[PDB]
Amino acid sequence: SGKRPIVANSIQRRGKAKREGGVGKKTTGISKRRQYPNLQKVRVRVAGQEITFRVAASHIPKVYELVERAKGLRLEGLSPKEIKKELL
Amino acid sequence: MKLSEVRKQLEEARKLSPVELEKLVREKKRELMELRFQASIGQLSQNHKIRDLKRQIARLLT
Amino acid sequence: RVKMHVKKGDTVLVASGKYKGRVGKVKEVLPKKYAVIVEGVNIVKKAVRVSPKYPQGGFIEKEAPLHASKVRPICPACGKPTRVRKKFLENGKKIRVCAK
Amino acid sequence: TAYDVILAPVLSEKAYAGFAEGKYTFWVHPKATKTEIKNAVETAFKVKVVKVNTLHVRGKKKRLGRYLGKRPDRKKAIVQVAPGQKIEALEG
RNA sequence: GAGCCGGUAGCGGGCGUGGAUCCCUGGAUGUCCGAAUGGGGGAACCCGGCCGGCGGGAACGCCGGUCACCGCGCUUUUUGCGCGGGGGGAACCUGGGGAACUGAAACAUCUCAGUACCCAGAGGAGAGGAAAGAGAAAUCGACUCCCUGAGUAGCGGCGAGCGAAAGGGGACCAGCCUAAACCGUCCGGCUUGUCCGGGCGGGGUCGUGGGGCCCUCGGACACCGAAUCCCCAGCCUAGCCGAAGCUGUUGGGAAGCAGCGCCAGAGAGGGUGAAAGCCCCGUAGGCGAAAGGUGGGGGGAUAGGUGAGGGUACCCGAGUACCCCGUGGUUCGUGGAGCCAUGGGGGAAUCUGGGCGGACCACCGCCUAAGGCUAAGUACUCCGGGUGACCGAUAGCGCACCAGUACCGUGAGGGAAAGGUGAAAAGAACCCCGGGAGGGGAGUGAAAUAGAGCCUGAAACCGUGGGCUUACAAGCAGUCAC
RNA sequence: UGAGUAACGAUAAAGAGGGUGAGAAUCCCUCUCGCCGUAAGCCCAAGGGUUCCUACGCAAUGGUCGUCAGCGUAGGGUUAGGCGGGACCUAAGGUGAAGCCGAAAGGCGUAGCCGAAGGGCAGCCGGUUAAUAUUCCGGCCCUUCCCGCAGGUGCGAUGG
Ligand SMILES: [Mg+2]
Ligand SMILES: [Mg+2]
Ligand SMILES: [Mg+2]
Ligand SMILES: [Mg+2]
Ligand SMILES: [Mg+2]
Ligand SMILES: [Mg+2]
Ligand SMILES: [Mg+2]
Ligand SMILES: [Mg+2]
Ligand SMILES: [Mg+2]
Ligand SMILES: [Mg+2]
Ligand SMILES: [Mg+2]
Ligand SMILES: [Mg+2]
Ligand SMILES: [Mg+2]
Ligand SMILES: [Mg+2]
Ligand SMILES: [Mg+2]
Ligand SMILES: [Mg+2]
Ligand SMILES: [Mg+2]
Ligand SMILES: [Mg+2]
Ligand SMILES: [Mg+2]
Ligand SMILES: [Mg+2]
Ligand SMILES: [Mg+2]
Ligand SMILES: [Mg+2]
Ligand SMILES: [Mg+2]
Ligand SMILES: [Mg+2]
Ligand SMILES: [Mg+2]
Ligand SMILES: [Mg+2]
Ligand SMILES: [Mg+2]
Ligand SMILES: [Mg+2]
Ligand SMILES: [Mg+2]
Ligand SMILES: [Mg+2]
Ligand SMILES: [Mg+2]
Ligand SMILES: [Mg+2]
Ligand SMILES: [Mg+2]
Ligand SMILES: [Mg+2]
Ligand SMILES: [Mg+2]
Ligand SMILES: [Mg+2]
Ligand SMILES: [Mg+2]
Ligand SMILES: [Mg+2]
Ligand SMILES: [Mg+2]
Ligand SMILES: [Mg+2]
Ligand SMILES: [Mg+2]
Ligand SMILES: [Mg+2]
Ligand SMILES: [Mg+2]
Ligand SMILES: [Mg+2]
Ligand SMILES: [Mg+2]
Ligand SMILES: [Mg+2]
Ligand SMILES: [Mg+2]
Ligand SMILES: [Mg+2]
Ligand SMILES: [Mg+2]
Ligand SMILES: [Mg+2]
Ligand SMILES: [Mg+2]
Ligand SMILES: [Mg+2]
Ligand SMILES: [Mg+2]
Ligand SMILES: [Mg+2]
Ligand SMILES: [Mg+2]
Ligand SMILES: [Mg+2]
Ligand SMILES: [Mg+2]
Ligand SMILES: [Mg+2]
Ligand SMILES: [Mg+2]
Ligand SMILES: [Mg+2]
Ligand SMILES: [Mg+2]
Ligand SMILES: [Mg+2]
Ligand SMILES: [Mg+2]
Ligand SMILES: [Mg+2]
Ligand SMILES: [Mg+2]
Ligand SMILES: [Mg+2]
Ligand SMILES: [Mg+2]
Ligand SMILES: [Mg+2]
Ligand SMILES: [Mg+2]
Ligand SMILES: [Mg+2]
Ligand SMILES: [Mg+2]
Ligand SMILES: [Mg+2]
Ligand SMILES: [Mg+2]
Ligand SMILES: [Mg+2]
Ligand SMILES: [Mg+2]
Ligand SMILES: [Mg+2]
Ligand SMILES: [Mg+2]
Ligand SMILES: [Mg+2]
Ligand SMILES: [Mg+2]
Ligand SMILES: [Mg+2]
Ligand SMILES: [Mg+2]
Ligand SMILES: [Mg+2]
Ligand SMILES: [Mg+2]
Ligand SMILES: [Mg+2]
Ligand SMILES: [Mg+2]
Ligand SMILES: [Mg+2]
Ligand SMILES: [Mg+2]
Ligand SMILES: [Mg+2]
Ligand SMILES: [Mg+2]
Ligand SMILES: [Mg+2]
Ligand SMILES: [Mg+2]
Ligand SMILES: [Mg+2]
Ligand SMILES: [Mg+2]
Ligand SMILES: [Mg+2]
Ligand SMILES: [Mg+2]
Ligand SMILES: [Mg+2]
Ligand SMILES: [Mg+2]
Ligand SMILES: [Mg+2]
Ligand SMILES: [Mg+2]
Ligand SMILES: [Mg+2]
Ligand SMILES: [Mg+2]
Ligand SMILES: [Mg+2]
Ligand SMILES: [Mg+2]
Ligand SMILES: [Mg+2]
Ligand SMILES: [Mg+2]
Ligand SMILES: [Mg+2]
Ligand SMILES: [Mg+2]
Ligand SMILES: [Mg+2]
Ligand SMILES: [Mg+2]
Ligand SMILES: [Mg+2]
Ligand SMILES: [Mg+2]
Ligand SMILES: [Mg+2]
Ligand SMILES: [Mg+2]
Ligand SMILES: [Mg+2]
Ligand SMILES: [Mg+2]
Ligand SMILES: [Mg+2]
Ligand SMILES: [Mg+2]
Ligand SMILES: [Mg+2]
Ligand SMILES: [Mg+2]
Ligand SMILES: [Mg+2]
Ligand SMILES: [Mg+2]
Ligand SMILES: [Mg+2]
Ligand SMILES: [Mg+2]
Ligand SMILES: [Mg+2]
Ligand SMILES: [Mg+2]
Ligand SMILES: [Mg+2]
Ligand SMILES: [Mg+2]
Ligand SMILES: [Mg+2]
Ligand SMILES: [Mg+2]
Ligand SMILES: [Mg+2]
Ligand SMILES: [Mg+2]
Ligand SMILES: [Mg+2]
Ligand SMILES: [Mg+2]
Ligand SMILES: [Mg+2]
Ligand SMILES: [Mg+2]
Ligand SMILES: [Mg+2]
Ligand SMILES: [Mg+2]
Ligand SMILES: [Mg+2]
Ligand SMILES: [Mg+2]
Ligand SMILES: [Mg+2]
Ligand SMILES: [Mg+2]
Ligand SMILES: [Mg+2]
Ligand SMILES: [Mg+2]
Ligand SMILES: [Mg+2]
Ligand SMILES: [Mg+2]
Ligand SMILES: [Mg+2]
Ligand SMILES: [Mg+2]
Ligand SMILES: [Mg+2]
Ligand SMILES: [Mg+2]
Ligand SMILES: [Mg+2]
Ligand SMILES: [Mg+2]
Ligand SMILES: [Mg+2]
Ligand SMILES: [Mg+2]
Ligand SMILES: [Mg+2]
Ligand SMILES: [Mg+2]
Ligand SMILES: [Mg+2]
Ligand SMILES: [Mg+2]
Ligand SMILES: [Mg+2]
Ligand SMILES: [Mg+2]
Ligand SMILES: [Mg+2]
Ligand SMILES: [Mg+2]
Ligand SMILES: [Mg+2]
Ligand SMILES: [Mg+2]
Ligand SMILES: [Mg+2]
Ligand SMILES: [Mg+2]
Ligand SMILES: [Mg+2]
Ligand SMILES: [Mg+2]
Ligand SMILES: [Mg+2]
Ligand SMILES: [Mg+2]
Ligand SMILES: [Mg+2]
Ligand SMILES: [Mg+2]
Ligand SMILES: [Mg+2]
Ligand SMILES: [Mg+2]
Ligand SMILES: [Mg+2]
Ligand SMILES: [Mg+2]
Ligand SMILES: [Mg+2]
Ligand SMILES: [Mg+2]
Ligand SMILES: [Mg+2]
Ligand SMILES: [Mg+2]
Ligand SMILES: [Mg+2]
Ligand SMILES: [Mg+2]
Ligand SMILES: [Mg+2]
Ligand SMILES: [Mg+2]
Ligand SMILES: [Mg+2]
Ligand SMILES: [Mg+2]
Ligand SMILES: [Mg+2]
Ligand SMILES: [Mg+2]
Ligand SMILES: [Mg+2]
Ligand SMILES: [Mg+2]
Ligand SMILES: [Mg+2]
Ligand SMILES: [Mg+2]
Ligand SMILES: [Mg+2]
Ligand SMILES: [Mg+2]
Ligand SMILES: [Mg+2]
Ligand SMILES: [Mg+2]
Ligand SMILES: [Mg+2]
Ligand SMILES: [Mg+2]
Ligand SMILES: [Mg+2]
Ligand SMILES: [Mg+2]
Ligand SMILES: [Mg+2]
Ligand SMILES: [Mg+2]
Ligand SMILES: [Mg+2]
Ligand SMILES: [Mg+2]
Ligand SMILES: [Mg+2]
Ligand SMILES: [Mg+2]
Ligand SMILES: [Mg+2]
Ligand SMILES: [Mg+2]
Ligand SMILES: [Mg+2]
Ligand SMILES: [Mg+2]
Ligand SMILES: [Mg+2]
Ligand SMILES: [Mg+2]
Ligand SMILES: [Mg+2]
Ligand SMILES: [Mg+2]
Ligand SMILES: [Mg+2]
Ligand SMILES: [Mg+2]
Ligand SMILES: [Mg+2]
Ligand SMILES: [Mg+2]
Ligand SMILES: [Mg+2]
Ligand SMILES: [Mg+2]
Ligand SMILES: [Mg+2]
Ligand SMILES: [Mg+2]
Ligand SMILES: [Mg+2]
Ligand SMILES: [Mg+2]
Ligand SMILES: [Mg+2]
Repeated sequence: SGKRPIVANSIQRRGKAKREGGVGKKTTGISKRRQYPNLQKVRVRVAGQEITFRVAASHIPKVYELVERAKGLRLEGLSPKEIKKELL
Repeated sequence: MKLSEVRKQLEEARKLSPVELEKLVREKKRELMELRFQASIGQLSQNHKIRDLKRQIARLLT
Repeated sequence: RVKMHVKKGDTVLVASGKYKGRVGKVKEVLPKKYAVIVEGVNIVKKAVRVSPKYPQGGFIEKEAPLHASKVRPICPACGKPTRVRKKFLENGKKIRVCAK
Repeated sequence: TAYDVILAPVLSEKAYAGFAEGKYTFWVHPKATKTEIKNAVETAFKVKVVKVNTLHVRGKKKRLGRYLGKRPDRKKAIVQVAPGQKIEALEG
């Protein structure tokens, strides 16, 4: 999946194997294949409660940057999932 | 023609109307229950009465 | 709608076949079939009786529905096509020159 | 909507024979309850009902010429009137 | 404006100029199932909460109301309340996925083809859209669609194949709102601050670069103007008016033939016993809406918008540009491979910035990315209308007809056959043989070999009658002679 | 065309008298004969959906005939607190709050809910109709629920 601040699906783009010179020629073999987004979990606190993020490796920082913006935010209310959501 | 007269007497049945109409239908549904019975035994009914009545009930229901 | 046509119940001339020139009043008009009965066409229904109730029911020669296009209305003359002049309120058919 | 439960008296040798006992019987709404039958037949012929039997009548399937069809179903019900009393209306 | 209680006659019984049936508009009522939504479930059934009612009615039953889930927002968590989603639609549309036969005269790259099909979503369209454009003109100026450019330029086991764009001709025509600097305010937090952050308001939107703040101009009533709002015209959802012929004759029946005559902004076409401008329905021309729908086309209002100079360098969309690895798109199959896109890695700048003009470098040009919206011109035909050197019942849609039926299949699904009396029912009283069927006579009709799956009624096939011929004959059945 | 040909679906089997009727080997009755009898008899479940009963009727359906019928037209016929199912329980399975997974569609899943020919639950004998019967009736017998009373006691649950 893709899920979080990430915003990245999983693109199906082929991988074609070839045999060759480049200084004599270059020929082929080709098939569809699915490229996945490097993707990790990120646990963080945010007031009370924990809260995980199924984010891509790229935007791991964005998530911390989000908790920083959350300090300026008024939250609580037994909001486990609810925080994440209201957490933009 | 029958309509005209019958219908006026219904906003005319506005003296205790809502209640009155209700009471009225009740008797009307019954007058017709008499018919459906009499028609059932056959020799004791001459049509229209039943539909004219059914239709009265209806508009009256309004 | 629009099924309506020439005259209603009244005096009419037959420009048909076996009764051309004949005259009579129309005693019925069947729009569902676009025809009218006058006093002209008459056929013999040897038939015993139409419906089982009643023993005898007649050899009646009664009038056969006449096609509505073989009959023309008529007044102080020989029957004219129908115009329509509306009064100062309603509307009524004036013939080719007179009322009614 | 109360004379709408009882539809019509059922006319049969079998139904007439029930008149001997306090057993009157007539066609009723198919979605009718033995209980609502009671409170209806009661307030329509002014008589205590003691017992109600009901049953459905699968409608016979007729056919006119090449056109094949079906009659409508009905729920027949037989009321038992308190000892003594009677429905003159049916007594014809 | 005279009839009417559908197709549908009959038994039975009613209604209409106190204007019915019928047609147009709006409203009412609308069982149960179905997104199906109180809960259940083997759709069309079963069981229940809360509130009010019905019965003697607390047990039972019924009636009215109400109670799914999900998103967004007020609700302080709360529990609430409020607007929205759900499902369907022939084709058309966009997005996420995505074949093989076949072609290459085998086959793997390649082709078929980003087609078929599956999925999600949009809507009367959808997508796209105001330039980090194109590309060689110190030129053009959003997007879309058509013509052309062009079978060009290219791509290609340089095979089979595939196949652009700019430019020109047309249709249509429209541009806009935000992010950020800075200013104000509401709330939170905390290392109380000349702060951090979140929300709300002002401000601002560009490539002759624009914007912010500061100073000078005068800063202005004016000037522009909606794609939002109001009204109106028009239009659609019933209708109405509408010219002019009569006689004779053949005939079952004239609309034919003959006589004389008439209208025409109408001699389109349909019907009437056959062949009709003038009999009927129409057609030409013209008339029409209380109610619903539509409606800048016309008219009006609001939102919104519009200037010059000087100075400061604050701002001008980030895991982005940018380079590398893996790919997709494009005419581009790794090719000298740029451009647009992006899964992995590294990772900036804010105009002395940054992208591009086919590797790269220089020069000279073009253009301002990483937020968003936008009518028309375009596509389609479930639906209504019009028209045909389109069909005429083995054709034409599978269905002219009670067909997605009968029937076949567990099911997905397959899928027929079947139209015509006659001008009129005048559909054959009554008698005759017969249990009936079905005949014979009578009668209707122009016609009954039009008598009822009845117009015409072909062929194979079965039959009665008649003519010629055949039982000592050898055969593609004919042919020639007598 | 084959062709009035093969066949007319178990070798348990027939005969006669009477009646009905337009018509009878074929329908009705009677007598005789034969076949089945752990079934070829009776009762229940599934499936089937009016084929049940009665009146009228024979064109077609019936491998012949047909007055007959499972066939046509029409009328009637199926009665429950205790039988069976449901307003009870849970099984495999299914579904599915929470939770997890997946390009979309979707996949998995605790509780819970659904799910029975299992667990649980109150009726027996006889009569009656052309046609129903633990269903109507008769006799005898029983269950749950609401209200009131009398007596009794810490009563009280999806928890143990
Ligand atoms: Mg995930
Ligand atoms: Mg990524
Ligand atoms: Mg996704
Ligand atoms: Mg690879
Ligand atoms: Mg090389
Ligand atoms: Mg190659
Ligand atoms: Mg391939
Ligand atoms: Mg492949
Ligand atoms: Mg981690
Ligand atoms: Mg979480
Ligand atoms: Mg990284
Ligand atoms: Mg913040
Ligand atoms: Mg909460
Ligand atoms: Mg909570
Ligand atoms: Mg949420
Ligand atoms: Mg909030
Ligand atoms: Mg009163
Ligand atoms: Mg009264
Ligand atoms: Mg009312
Ligand atoms: Mg008249
Ligand atoms: Mg007579
Ligand atoms: Mg005269
Ligand atoms: Mg009887
Ligand atoms: Mg009885
Ligand atoms: Mg009592
Ligand atoms: Mg009782
Ligand atoms: Mg029952
Ligand atoms: Mg039947
Ligand atoms: Mg009429
Ligand atoms: Mg009628
Ligand atoms: Mg009718
Ligand atoms: Mg009728
Ligand atoms: Mg009639
Ligand atoms: Mg009638
Ligand atoms: Mg009558
Ligand atoms: Mg009419
Ligand atoms: Mg009508
Ligand atoms: Mg309506
Ligand atoms: Mg109602
Ligand atoms: Mg429902
Ligand atoms: Mg609801
Ligand atoms: Mg459900
Ligand atoms: Mg209550
Ligand atoms: Mg009550
Ligand atoms: Mg309701
Ligand atoms: Mg309720
Ligand atoms: Mg949920
Ligand atoms: Mg919700
Ligand atoms: Mg809201
Ligand atoms: Mg909320
Ligand atoms: Mg509020
Ligand atoms: Mg608030
Ligand atoms: Mg809330
Ligand atoms: Mg409160
Ligand atoms: Mg709350
Ligand atoms: Mg609520
Ligand atoms: Mg709620
Ligand atoms: Mg709201
Ligand atoms: Mg919608
Ligand atoms: Mg939709
Ligand atoms: Mg695609
Ligand atoms: Mg895709
Ligand atoms: Mg192959
Ligand atoms: Mg091969
Ligand atoms: Mg391709
Ligand atoms: Mg596609
Ligand atoms: Mg979705
Ligand atoms: Mg949809
Ligand atoms: Mg559009
Ligand atoms: Mg868009
Ligand atoms: Mg812009
Ligand atoms: Mg291609
Ligand atoms: Mg091609
Ligand atoms: Mg082109
Ligand atoms: Mg061009
Ligand atoms: Mg152009
Ligand atoms: Mg045009
Ligand atoms: Mg322009
Ligand atoms: Mg602030
Ligand atoms: Mg916010
Ligand atoms: Mg702001
Ligand atoms: Mg703002
Ligand atoms: Mg502004
Ligand atoms: Mg300004
Ligand atoms: Mg710009
Ligand atoms: Mg500047
Ligand atoms: Mg200022
Ligand atoms: Mg001043
Ligand atoms: Mg100024
Ligand atoms: Mg605007
Ligand atoms: Mg019009
Ligand atoms: Mg209209
Ligand atoms: Mg008029
Ligand atoms: Mg005329
Ligand atoms: Mg003439
Ligand atoms: Mg003469
Ligand atoms: Mg002559
Ligand atoms: Mg003559
Ligand atoms: Mg003449
Ligand atoms: Mg001639
Ligand atoms: Mg003249
Ligand atoms: Mg036409
Ligand atoms: Mg001619
Ligand atoms: Mg003509
Ligand atoms: Mg006109
Ligand atoms: Mg007007
Ligand atoms: Mg008006
Ligand atoms: Mg317009
Ligand atoms: Mg202003
Ligand atoms: Mg200004
Ligand atoms: Mg300046
Ligand atoms: Mg700067
Ligand atoms: Mg961002
Ligand atoms: Mg960043
Ligand atoms: Mg920045
Ligand atoms: Mg960073
Ligand atoms: Mg990256
Ligand atoms: Mg850059
Ligand atoms: Mg680059
Ligand atoms: Mg890599
Ligand atoms: Mg590599
Ligand atoms: Mg790359
Ligand atoms: Mg692709
Ligand atoms: Mg490529
Ligand atoms: Mg190509
Ligand atoms: Mg390629
Ligand atoms: Mg490439
Ligand atoms: Mg790139
Ligand atoms: Mg990347
Ligand atoms: Mg770039
Ligand atoms: Mg360029
Ligand atoms: Mg270059
Ligand atoms: Mg450029
Ligand atoms: Mg730009
Ligand atoms: Mg930018
Ligand atoms: Mg922009
Ligand atoms: Mg933009
Ligand atoms: Mg954009
Ligand atoms: Mg758009
Ligand atoms: Mg077009
Ligand atoms: Mg059409
Ligand atoms: Mg048409
Ligand atoms: Mg046409
Ligand atoms: Mg034609
Ligand atoms: Mg045919
Ligand atoms: Mg056909
Ligand atoms: Mg034919
Ligand atoms: Mg045929
Ligand atoms: Mg069709
Ligand atoms: Mg059709
Ligand atoms: Mg049918
Ligand atoms: Mg049909
Ligand atoms: Mg059909
Ligand atoms: Mg059919
Ligand atoms: Mg059928
Ligand atoms: Mg079958
Ligand atoms: Mg089947
Ligand atoms: Mg066939
Ligand atoms: Mg047919
Ligand atoms: Mg007749
Ligand atoms: Mg005869
Ligand atoms: Mg006689
Ligand atoms: Mg006889
Ligand atoms: Mg006789
Ligand atoms: Mg006959
Ligand atoms: Mg006969
Ligand atoms: Mg004869
Ligand atoms: Mg004759
Ligand atoms: Mg003749
Ligand atoms: Mg003939
Ligand atoms: Mg025949
Ligand atoms: Mg003919
Ligand atoms: Mg012969
Ligand atoms: Mg001979
Ligand atoms: Mg001869
Ligand atoms: Mg001879
Ligand atoms: Mg010989
Ligand atoms: Mg010879
Ligand atoms: Mg033969
Ligand atoms: Mg023989
Ligand atoms: Mg024989
Ligand atoms: Mg033989
Ligand atoms: Mg033999
Ligand atoms: Mg034999
Ligand atoms: Mg055999
Ligand atoms: Mg055998
Ligand atoms: Mg005998
Ligand atoms: Mg007989
Ligand atoms: Mg005899
Ligand atoms: Mg005998
Ligand atoms: Mg015998
Ligand atoms: Mg018999
Ligand atoms: Mg034995
Ligand atoms: Mg044995
Ligand atoms: Mg069972
Ligand atoms: Mg049957
Ligand atoms: Mg009897
Ligand atoms: Mg009897
Ligand atoms: Mg009999
Ligand atoms: Mg027979
Ligand atoms: Mg037979
Ligand atoms: Mg007999
Ligand atoms: Mg029978
Ligand atoms: Mg028991
Ligand atoms: Mg039970
Ligand atoms: Mg249960
Ligand atoms: Mg259960
Ligand atoms: Mg359970
Ligand atoms: Mg379980
Ligand atoms: Mg799911
Ligand atoms: Mg999902
Ligand atoms: Mg599951
Ligand atoms: Mg289930
Ligand atoms: Mg259960
Ligand atoms: Mg059980
Ligand atoms: Mg059990
Ligand atoms: Mg017992
Ligand atoms: Mg008992
Ligand atoms: Mg016992
Ligand atoms: Mg029995
Ligand atoms: Mg008993
Ligand atoms: Mg205790
Ligand atoms: Mg205690
Ligand atoms: Mg206790």
